[PDB]
Parts: sequence; C-alpha cells; structure tokens
Amino acid sequence: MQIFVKTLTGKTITLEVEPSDTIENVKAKIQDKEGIPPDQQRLIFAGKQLEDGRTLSDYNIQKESVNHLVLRLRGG
Repeated sequence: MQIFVKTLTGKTITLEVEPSDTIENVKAKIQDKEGIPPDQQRLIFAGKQLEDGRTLSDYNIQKESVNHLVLRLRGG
C-alpha cells in the first residue's frame, strides 16, 4: 500500500509499505529520502506520536484509503 509523509517543508513523499511494517522501518525509509537520522525524527499520525517497535497496523493505517504521516524534527 501507499502512504504519504508530510516532510519538514510541508511537501509530501510517497512510501510503499505494508501494515506490518515497524515504525523503525518507516523512519529508515524517511532517512533515505529526507536525510533526517531516525533518532532525530518524531513521526505523528492523527496527532499521535508513533513508537519505533510498533507497526503501521498498530495505528490502524488500514482504516482509510489515503493516509498522511507527519514528520517532525526533534528539537536540539
């Protein structure tokens, strides 16, 4: 399935993912596209912070056809 990520500029990228994919797996894909180390990423879905050992299915990524995660840059 495809998801969007809103990036630090408010633009979107698309990732090809499966519901069982971990948040750590998603953050690695975001690192490859946006150059943010995973330990400096905070990923949000519907205002909820996503935890690295959990999966997209844990956050019900399947409920909607179109989903946008939000990338935030941890503060220094």
